[PDB]
Amino acid sequence: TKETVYISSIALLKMLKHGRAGVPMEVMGLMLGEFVDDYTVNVVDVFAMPQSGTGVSVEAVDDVFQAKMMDMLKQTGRDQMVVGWYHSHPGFGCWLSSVDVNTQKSFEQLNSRAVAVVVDPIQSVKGKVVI
Amino acid sequence: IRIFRSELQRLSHENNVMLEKIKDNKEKIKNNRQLPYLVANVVEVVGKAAVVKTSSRQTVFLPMVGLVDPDKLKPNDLVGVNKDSYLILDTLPSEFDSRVKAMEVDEKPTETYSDVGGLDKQIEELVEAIVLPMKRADKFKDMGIRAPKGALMYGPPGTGKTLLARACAAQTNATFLKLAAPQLVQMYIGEGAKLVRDAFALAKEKAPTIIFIDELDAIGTKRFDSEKSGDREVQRTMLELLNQLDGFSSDDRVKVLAATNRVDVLDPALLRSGRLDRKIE
Amino acid sequence: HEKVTIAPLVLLSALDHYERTQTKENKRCVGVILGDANSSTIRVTNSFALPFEEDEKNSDVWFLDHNYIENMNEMCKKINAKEKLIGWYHSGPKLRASDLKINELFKKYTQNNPLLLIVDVKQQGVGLPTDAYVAIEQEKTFLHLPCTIEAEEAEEI
Amino acid sequence: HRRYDDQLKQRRQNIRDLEKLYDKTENDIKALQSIGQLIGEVMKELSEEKYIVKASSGPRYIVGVRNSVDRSKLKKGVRVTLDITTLTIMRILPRETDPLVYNMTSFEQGEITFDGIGGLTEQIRELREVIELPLKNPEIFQRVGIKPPKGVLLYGPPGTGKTLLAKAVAATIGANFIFSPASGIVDKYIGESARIIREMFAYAKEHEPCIIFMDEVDAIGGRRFSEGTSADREIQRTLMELLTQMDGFDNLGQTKIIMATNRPDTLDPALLRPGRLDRKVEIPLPNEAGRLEIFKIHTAKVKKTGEFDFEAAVKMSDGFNGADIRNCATEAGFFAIRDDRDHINPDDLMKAVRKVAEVKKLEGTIEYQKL
Amino acid sequence: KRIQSVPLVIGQFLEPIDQNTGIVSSTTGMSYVVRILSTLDRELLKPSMSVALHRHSNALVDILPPDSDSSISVMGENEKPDVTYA
Repeated sequence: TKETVYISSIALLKMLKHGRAGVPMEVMGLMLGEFVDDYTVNVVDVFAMPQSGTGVSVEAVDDVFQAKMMDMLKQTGRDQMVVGWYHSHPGFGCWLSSVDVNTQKSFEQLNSRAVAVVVDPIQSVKGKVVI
Repeated sequence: IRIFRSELQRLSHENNVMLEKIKDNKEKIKNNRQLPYLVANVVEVVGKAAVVKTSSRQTVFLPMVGLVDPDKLKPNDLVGVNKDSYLILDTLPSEFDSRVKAMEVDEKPTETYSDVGGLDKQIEELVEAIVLPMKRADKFKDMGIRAPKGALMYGPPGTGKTLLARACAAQTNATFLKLAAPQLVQMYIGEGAKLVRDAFALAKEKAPTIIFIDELDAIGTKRFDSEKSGDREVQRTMLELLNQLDGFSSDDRVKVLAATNRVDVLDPALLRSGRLDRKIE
Repeated sequence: HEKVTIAPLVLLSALDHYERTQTKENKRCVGVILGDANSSTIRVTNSFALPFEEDEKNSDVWFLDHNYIENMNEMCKKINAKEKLIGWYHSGPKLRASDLKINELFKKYTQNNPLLLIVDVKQQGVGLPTDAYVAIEQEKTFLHLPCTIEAEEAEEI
Repeated sequence: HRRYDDQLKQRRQNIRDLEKLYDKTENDIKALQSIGQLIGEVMKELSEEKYIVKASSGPRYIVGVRNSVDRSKLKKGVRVTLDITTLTIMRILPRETDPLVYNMTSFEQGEITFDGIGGLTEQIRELREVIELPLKNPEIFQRVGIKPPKGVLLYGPPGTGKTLLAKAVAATIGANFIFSPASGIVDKYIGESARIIREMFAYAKEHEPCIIFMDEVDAIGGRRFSEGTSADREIQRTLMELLTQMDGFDNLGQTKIIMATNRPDTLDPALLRPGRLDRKVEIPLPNEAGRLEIFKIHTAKVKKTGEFDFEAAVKMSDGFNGADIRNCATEAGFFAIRDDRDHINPDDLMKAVRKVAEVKKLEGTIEYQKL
Repeated sequence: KRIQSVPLVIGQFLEPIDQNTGIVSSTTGMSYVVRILSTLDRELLKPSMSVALHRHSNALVDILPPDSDSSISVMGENEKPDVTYA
């Protein structure tokens, strides 16, 4: 089925900038916001995760660096928890790989409402972002 | 005292736990290794990196793989590569390229020296060429001389000494390589040259080998007194015998016995103290 | 003279922090800019925020977080290694007399002349009210430079 | 007290062996995460961040770049690394065109030196004049005005030590040298024989002190215009390759061409004329004065008696060469084996010297190209 | 026009057939007949002009400028005037 996922105007500009790190190198970063029941995913703020040579794998996530940055974001006015993360798949369509399934499954015990977003900055040059 | 011995005792236990993870990773590697892979040509071996080229003429870059070492790797080498990830999972299987067209896999023939008679005059001369250096070469270095790199084999317009050529590959019980001269000329340019070029490449793997050439009159000429084109319809293969025998090959146990029909028509450049020493009628 | 270019990513980042930090009663939100000032055209490709609290009747009381300066080094440097601190920005329409003392705190981290960026959050002006100033030796004066909009695939899309 | 401690120290040898196997296994899993990466040369430039790189298979795809590479080295002609999926420029690699260890690296092992080529001293200074002189002091040719000789021709009958002239230089100077067999470059698929020659000169512009050796090549200098061509299509272009690199505007003078052949009449007369091969080095048969030092070269490492005379074999030699004396020294060893003699007697030498003069049938007097 | 973006194939124009339709020959050796993009024009190209194509569909993308890279000469003279005619 379908639902409505709201994304703030500031979050779209940051995801397109994060995907500019490189075309062959896939990028991944966290997000912030709230939810309304199960039918609404609100994307307010996004986080930029550091790069990893494993190509966005389950072992490429650092919880130590995550806990240190989210504690500093509380002083900046962010009261919202992590709503998910975005993963760029440049050059291809919108689909999930075998690595993304095992990676997203590891976060099911942490936050079951997490969202895995697939953004394609290469095909977004037409004026409408394919995501 | 017991504390120092307890840490070393638990060290072997922690190594066994991590060893099970290594054994599980090896099982994943064996599961990731399935017979249908492809073979590519190694281009170049800052960091550690290896460049290869597939047989389809596709150049793919790959990082250094733990399955291979820079000592074993070397440019211009055929190793197995992955079809999807294009990673080398297999090293060189102890063979440079291949036997190409044909190769002689026979071990020993049924012909010996007991089937001939009255030939002892010329038999002792053939023993001093391709036979004794297979054994007494250690004694040859003490005298300061060098083993002959070949001997011209000819005779009257007839059968010839080929009956004794089998006895040389029999009583000595060494490696024999049969190379036919008329089989070295083909319509494809360069394929006939790779036959002799790869003949000495595999001759370096097995040292006690003897290369035999039948009917040397098949390939040779100075190629003149004609009209324009038609050159190198012969000498393309002859240049292999010129460069290889005078090149890195023909060291100690690498020898070539060239049998032919008549000495009237041949290339005088083929006879040299660096290739064919003994010329025996 | 030199040139200053502010990307719309930095613009919307500074303008959104007004309601995010609950800024009211004519206050300011002090941020930070990230760009390359080595060339003749200053281009800011990244920006963040810093907590700022100042009394209305007391101009000698202001709060600034210097620990967050070291926190972005563990993040941005692992993504874009060319990002450095060229200065900071303010969300107030007009600068105050406290900006002279702010330059003393960031002069150690910045490797060049800090850039003073002013972004109007009221949007009551025409065109591009966002202005930039460069603090040099006069005692000290602020040299104004024209502000443009960054044109790149990471923004116009 | 030390009984249990010595047993734990002996087990440390197996522990250190397992520690070396842990890093090898962990690097295997990390290596499988990486995929293949295409390699291609930059063709042209459309935009700043948008370029065109020709794939190694022959199609041309428009590819992108990243922000982690320098745009100055991304210009045309530079070989870069592409991606098998996104098709973008990733890594910049130095220029290497078909590296071949057999056709480039000489695998140098010192064997023959100037002391073994002796007797050619009159003709040895001809090689050092076009090799040692221009490389050591190039300023001499500039003030005089003469141009440094590019190509060098080596002719004459075989067995005169012509092949040893190329090996004596590799064991002395030590610069980058290239072994180029004639029938090894004739490989034919589609236009292959013509592209191999251009692969050799790619290293000439990289390493300036380089010399291209040619060992017994009568092939690529052929003539063969039209009888119907007998499917020479790639060979005729290979003949023209020597008529381009040594002719056109490409930089020369830092790379010497040493060419060796048996009969120059078979080669294309246009290739022998000046402008390509500047110097023709005559390598005649060593005379009685030239051979006198050659007998001592082949017999230097050969054990013999105390009384020896090499002047006897000088008159016994009729139209021989420098190599045929090695045959005389080889046959002299087998003559002493039947008599159980470790040292070769002078009587066994004269028997082996004439043994070459008994065989004959080598011709050797039919070469009229001496000039 | 911007849907194509990075993954492009180098084509070559051959002959016009129909309005906003033309035959193209890429470097892969397989000639295809596709439709001309609306932002392009038949008068803005040449019979020998080289164009761009899609990776899979191989549809016409953009008209390259009249500069052919290929090999050999490429751009033009480099350090040629080293001598005179005398």
